[PDB]
Amino acid sequence: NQHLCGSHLVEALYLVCGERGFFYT
Amino acid sequence: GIVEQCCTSICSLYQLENYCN
Amino acid sequence: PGEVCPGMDIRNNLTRLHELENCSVIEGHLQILLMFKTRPEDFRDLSFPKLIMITDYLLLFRVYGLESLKDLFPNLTVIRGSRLFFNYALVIFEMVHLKELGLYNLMNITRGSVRIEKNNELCYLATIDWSRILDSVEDNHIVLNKDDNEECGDICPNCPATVINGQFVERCWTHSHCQKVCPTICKSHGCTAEGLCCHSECLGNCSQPDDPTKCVACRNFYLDGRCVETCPPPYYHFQDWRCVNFSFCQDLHHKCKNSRRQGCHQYVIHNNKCIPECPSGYTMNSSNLLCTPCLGPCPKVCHLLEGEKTIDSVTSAQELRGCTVINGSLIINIRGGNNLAAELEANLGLIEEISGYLKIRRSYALVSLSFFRKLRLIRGETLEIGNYSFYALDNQNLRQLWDWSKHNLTTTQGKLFFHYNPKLCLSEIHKMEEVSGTKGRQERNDIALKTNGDKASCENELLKFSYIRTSFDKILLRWEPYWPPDFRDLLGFMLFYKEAPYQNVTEFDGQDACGSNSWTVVDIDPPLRSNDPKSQNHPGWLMRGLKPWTQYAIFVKTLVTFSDERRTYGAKSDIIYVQTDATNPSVPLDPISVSNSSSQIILKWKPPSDPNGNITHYLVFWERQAEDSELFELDYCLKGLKLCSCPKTDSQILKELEESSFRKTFEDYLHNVVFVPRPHRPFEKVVNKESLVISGLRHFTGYRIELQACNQDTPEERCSVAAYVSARTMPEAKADDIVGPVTHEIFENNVVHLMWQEPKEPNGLIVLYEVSYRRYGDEELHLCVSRKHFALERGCRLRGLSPGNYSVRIRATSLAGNGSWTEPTYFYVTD
Amino acid sequence: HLYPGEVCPGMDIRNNLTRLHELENCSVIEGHLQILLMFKTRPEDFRDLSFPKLIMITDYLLLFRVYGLESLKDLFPNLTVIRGSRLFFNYALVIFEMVHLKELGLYNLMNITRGSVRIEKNNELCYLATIDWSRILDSVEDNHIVLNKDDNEECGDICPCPATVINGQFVERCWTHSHCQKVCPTICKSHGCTAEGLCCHSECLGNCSQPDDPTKCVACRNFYLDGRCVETCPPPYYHFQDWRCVNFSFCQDLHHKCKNSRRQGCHQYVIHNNKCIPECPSGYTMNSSNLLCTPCLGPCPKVCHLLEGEKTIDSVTSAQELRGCTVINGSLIINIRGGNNLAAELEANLGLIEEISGYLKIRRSYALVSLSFFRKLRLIRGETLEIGNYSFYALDNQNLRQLWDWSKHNLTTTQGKLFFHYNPKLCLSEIHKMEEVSGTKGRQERNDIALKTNGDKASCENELLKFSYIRTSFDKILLRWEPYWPPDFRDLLGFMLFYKEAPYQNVTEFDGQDACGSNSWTVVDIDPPLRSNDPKSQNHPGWLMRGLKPWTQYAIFVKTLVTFSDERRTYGAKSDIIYVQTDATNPSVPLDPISVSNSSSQIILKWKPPSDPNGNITHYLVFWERQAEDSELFELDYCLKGLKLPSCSCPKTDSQILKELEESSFRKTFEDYLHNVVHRPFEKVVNKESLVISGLRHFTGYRIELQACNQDTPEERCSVAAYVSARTMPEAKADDIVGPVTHEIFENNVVHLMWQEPKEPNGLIVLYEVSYRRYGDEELHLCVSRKHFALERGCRLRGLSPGNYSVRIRATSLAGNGSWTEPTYFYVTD
DNA sequence: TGTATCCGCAGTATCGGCATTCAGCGAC
Repeated sequence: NQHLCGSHLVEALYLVCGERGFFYT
Repeated sequence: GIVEQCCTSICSLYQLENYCN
Repeated sequence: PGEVCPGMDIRNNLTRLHELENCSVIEGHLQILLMFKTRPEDFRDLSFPKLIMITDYLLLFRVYGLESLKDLFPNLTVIRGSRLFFNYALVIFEMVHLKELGLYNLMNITRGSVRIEKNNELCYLATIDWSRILDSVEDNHIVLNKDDNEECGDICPNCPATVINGQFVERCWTHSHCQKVCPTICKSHGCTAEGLCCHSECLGNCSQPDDPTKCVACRNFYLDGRCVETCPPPYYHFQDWRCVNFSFCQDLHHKCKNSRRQGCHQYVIHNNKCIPECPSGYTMNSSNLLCTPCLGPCPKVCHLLEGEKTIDSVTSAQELRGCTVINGSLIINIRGGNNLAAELEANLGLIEEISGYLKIRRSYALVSLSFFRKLRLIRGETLEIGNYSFYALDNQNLRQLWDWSKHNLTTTQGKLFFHYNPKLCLSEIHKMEEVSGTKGRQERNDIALKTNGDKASCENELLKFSYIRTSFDKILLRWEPYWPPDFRDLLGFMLFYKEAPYQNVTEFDGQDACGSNSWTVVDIDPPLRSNDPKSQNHPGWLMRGLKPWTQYAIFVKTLVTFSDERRTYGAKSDIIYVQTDATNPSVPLDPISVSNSSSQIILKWKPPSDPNGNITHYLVFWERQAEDSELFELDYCLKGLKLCSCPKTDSQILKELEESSFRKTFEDYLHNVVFVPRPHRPFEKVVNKESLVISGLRHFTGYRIELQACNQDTPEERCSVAAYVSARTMPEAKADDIVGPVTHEIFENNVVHLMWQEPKEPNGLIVLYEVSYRRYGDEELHLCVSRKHFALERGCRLRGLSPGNYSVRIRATSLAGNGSWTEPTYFYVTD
Repeated sequence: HLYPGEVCPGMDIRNNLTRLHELENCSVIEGHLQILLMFKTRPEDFRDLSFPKLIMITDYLLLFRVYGLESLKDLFPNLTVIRGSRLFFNYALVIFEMVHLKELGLYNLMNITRGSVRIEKNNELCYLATIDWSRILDSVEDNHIVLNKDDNEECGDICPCPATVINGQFVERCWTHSHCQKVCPTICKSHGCTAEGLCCHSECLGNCSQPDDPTKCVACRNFYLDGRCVETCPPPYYHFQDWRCVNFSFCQDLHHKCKNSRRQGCHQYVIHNNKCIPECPSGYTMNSSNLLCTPCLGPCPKVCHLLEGEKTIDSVTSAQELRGCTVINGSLIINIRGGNNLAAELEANLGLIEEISGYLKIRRSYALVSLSFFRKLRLIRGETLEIGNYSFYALDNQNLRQLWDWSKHNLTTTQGKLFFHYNPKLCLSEIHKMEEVSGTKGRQERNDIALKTNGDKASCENELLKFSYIRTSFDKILLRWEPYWPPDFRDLLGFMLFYKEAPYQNVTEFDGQDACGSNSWTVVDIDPPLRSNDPKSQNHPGWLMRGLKPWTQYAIFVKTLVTFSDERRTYGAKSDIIYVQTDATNPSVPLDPISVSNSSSQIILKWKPPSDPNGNITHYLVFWERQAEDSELFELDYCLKGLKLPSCSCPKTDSQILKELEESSFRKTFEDYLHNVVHRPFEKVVNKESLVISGLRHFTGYRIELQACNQDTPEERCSVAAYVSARTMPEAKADDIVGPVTHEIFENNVVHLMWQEPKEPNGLIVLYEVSYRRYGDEELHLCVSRKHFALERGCRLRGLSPGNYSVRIRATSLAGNGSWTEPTYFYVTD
């Protein structure tokens, strides 16, 4: 379906950049 | 934000590689 | 022999009881009840010796001071029972000061059963053989009398005795009149005093036998003073007990016509029957009172005033009883009522062709329009202004317009109008406009789009079940997983089921009221999303508390929260029908067993409470219970004879689906904030019956009978726990006489040996001997010879005997009765 | 001693564990501490990282999805106060999606000053129900502790804090497995408390070192100044961040430090009223050198220039960014989803704005009761509008009831059209009063304000009806009220009449919600009467209620039903509720009467009060009567055949209704026929349930009947009777005979015997049993009954052997047997 | 000096009727 919502997106956008890590100001 | 452009519309891998480093 | 009075109802005074002074056969029900201020001395000079026959029933409830009923109705013979009081043809209830029944002449309660309950002094109830009176003895309810303890002295006058359930006791109504029993060669016709049989056409009794013109209660029909099998032309049967000519049935008509039609039955003539009202598919003529066939359900026809008939409440709907077409229109507007789904359907659930406009404005208590059971055409020759032909605004509870799987409805002219209906959704209107023919022959409807179909959902998808595995008591069932595009919107599944033995049940049926339900609802939590369409995840439920072999109707619907656009998702599956399996039944209830000969038992029982399937047959075993051997050791001439709740209200549902969106908004705020982008015994098998005539038996030997009810036979049959009952056979009379002359032996010291031989086939046991020596001209002294004395001595040693000739009578008392005395045993010495 | 470290700015730690290296030298943290999103960690790393010397966290603490943290004890073993000056969606402590967390561990936390706590979606959390948050927070009802592993009792919950009774149970309170939640006595409420039971100085919190000293505690309360902490810090110093006091060199350093406008972080800190505030409010302006702000030259507001063209308000952390603003330069959309009640922290934050410039869309708010938090709103200009030229837009508010108080308020909308849909508790008078008061009067299109969907669950009328004649009977009740007509008499659809039963007069007024479940008003409808074209006529309508049970209190009221339209009239009228009770009838039958015999004189009897008393039962009434024995037991020979010896909804099939139909049919045959119809030793038994009767004849039978009875001395009216047959227990020495029996000798060897019949038996002597005995044989006996005893005058013996025979004589009654006599010898010699 | 709103019950209850009862204007 790829309407990723809820905990689905926080588990599924770790997997796209699991080596670098998240970004903030 | 991210839930507004990824739970009311579809998202590409380029659009959600924008959120980390 | 007398007049034919009608049915009365006497209460609170005895003066109305004088109106039975002259009548003989009552063409009605007799009912004496509720007399408080009555003295018991006001019943000695009160007697009705002419009452012969009652045709409806007899009820006798709480008459203070009535001692016995044998001085009040001394000549009842036939209670017909063409009409009954709760399937009870004789009710005697809460009657105090009543000692015995004493109706010593009634011979045949034709159709029904007796109920005698809650009396405080009613003796003489265990000495009445109801199976010689009640032709259906199985279902009389006789409890809580004086005889709840074995206490009352029901002594008896020489009067014949028969077995009922083993207890071989005597039969009598009172202590002065016993039950008139007849041999079974005169089954219901009634025999005279000598025992020779009567004519084969009258019932109960007859004054002189073999003549049908002198009988006192006729069973088939009574014509011109005589019994008649079936009445000749041109007579008509009337109330199925007598026969009248044309002028009586006819005359009766104007009788009612002239009486406000208030308490009379307009009698019509049909198939030589004076019928109260002739049934459907038939019309009454007005010339000669016959009832003529009409093709199909024939029109009323039903005109009305000024074209408009505002149906305010159900009483306004009482003018349309059985109309077929309407030469006008209809405007229904109902707000409240009780049992409204039944009353409106019974009133106007037969209307077919409306020749105007239908209009359902402001009906608040209408949940569905399904009570128009036979509506087929709305012609529309008079339209509502604006050219409308189905006008519908402001129906607060309308949900279901019709059942569009099994219906058809043509509006030949006019348009539609559907405004301000909250619960009625767009799918029913869009289905009606293409099943009636108004989107064709194109005619512009005026249907608002935003104010139809709120607080509900009808743009749904559909679920599909996948695994229905049934058992004898439980059913587990699983369906496809469902996920809305934002997967936290789904709150849970709701599963409705209801027992339905037919296949016409739909969703919104049975409530017809405020928020009620006839279904049974359970809730299912949503499953776990394993982020994969191919997983073992799809939910299901296990219904437990069911009944075997029935048809259940089952469907399931989701419970999603409202999106912030007024867009409700969800899916309700189709109504499915499932059937549980079979199970071995319960025991056959209350078996009874009366005998009628020396080697026969008949049985009567009931079919079981829960059959749990089509019962194919029964099974019955009988075994012998020989003799109670501990009865062998009693001297009988000393004293006598030894023998979970879950309601879901509006406030709870709204609180639940508000909290289940508050949590979603908090984690949506969290995901917005934290993510920043970058720039053995024999047997018998009886089928489809409730009786059995056993044969080939020993006389007066108690049998034990086991009963089985067995539903499936061919694939390795199974059935129930056996029901146990006992039975006895009526003994033969001849088999107790002493065979041969009784031998005397004279010893010198004035003790004599009187020996005899026991009869070669007794009935049960021979318990005592009565020997009687007497000098002719002198008194008699009785001697009881015990079983033990005869067993030790092989005779009797009679002490205290002066010399001389003596007449000696010998008898042997068994468990049945007396046999006969022997010859006078003369041992003589010449003086 | 108080704070031995360094005041620390707000931090944010993610994606590693090295960034915690700057948390070893911070005792207070101005700002917030978020530790979140560490996916690849192991529990071996957290055991040797400990921050033992932080005390005060001023804003909040968010731990969202940190893997490898099992206990929170060794991380923060010393934080006492979470102040909560800038919250996070009303919550000052958010523990979210901690997967590896076992215990809460925060054993030294005392005071959460402002805010609540939300602990949600943990899979392995326990020791959660033994914390007593009511001694930690100051407001408990806004918490959210839901969806943990403590939904089911499976995680221990054993611990060795005097087991408070703040709920209806007796539960111990404990943070961890080896620590308990520190509770001390309440002679000082929350003023700091030392462990051994002595209260320390009042201006401190939590732990203390020595009592009655405000110089050596650990967490002050009001402010803090250089070792001590006083209530009002002296004016060589100024207030700062509402917890410190600093001199003006520091505020000047901050101002001249971040006046270099290269970043968007700080504020231009000014001094005002001894407060180093970020910006002093409207009506003030800052001189450059002095750093204070003086009153403004005339009136000047603080324009709150809104980002992105609109602002949505969800909670406290979004309503705190409009703090002190006066005019808003953009639209404001109020949306408070879910919630319990939030009208207390909105009024102190956004209850000072005066001119919004866009619209005020109020949608989906569930916990809103009134808009009274908009305290000083006056002008809605509407330069930017909504889709369709709207300025006030209320849509789907489940609990809105009152917009303002129009007796003491003013509001002007310049342009645009107002909109009102789905407000199902809001009366129609409020929006029409708003159209009257405000500037918009005729700028509507039909239909914009939905006249049908508002106020349908709130009965809202202004006129009232009065009842003129209330007649009362025992079954039916009569009503007749005063006529009512709207100014257009063709606009009336009829009355509605609600009635219910309630024995207690504390019935609340009707709330609009038509009750339907179990406790509900029954509603009937009345058609409107016929127009009589005259003032004084038959215009009084009426009604007659028929199915009512006698002697109970009924609460009734009436209401009208009219059709709304464009004219602001025909609201309707509604009477106040009244209470009428019906009359009393004859009562029911006394239920379940049992008679129990114990001795030869006592008989006890009990029953139950009837099912339908129909009034307060005054007294019962018991009559009894001596039945005599059967005369047919007097003239029979009784050693023939026969001897006497007296003494969830569970929905099933409703096809069983016919037996109860029989019983209720005879009960209604009582009632429908008793609408028309109204020496013996007795006693007026009053206020009892059992009865003893002593001192009567033995073994005889009595018929007894009992009635219940209501009010007595004027016109005695009791029910129908109930009948019981009773029999007492027998006596021992009644049928036994004493005295010498006498034998008489006849010449024809028929021997006569004389005895006495017993003078009183237990009921009736029925047989005499004489037996004679010799030595060697058994006893041979003989029947004799009353007729043979009378006609033989004793008993005669026929034809026995000569010698000496012993005689033994019994008597048996219908109750049983008696004993023998002395064996007397009768002898003949030959 | 009488006359005069039923709404859904009454029950062996079919088609059109009447219970329930405090009241003073309108002709007769």
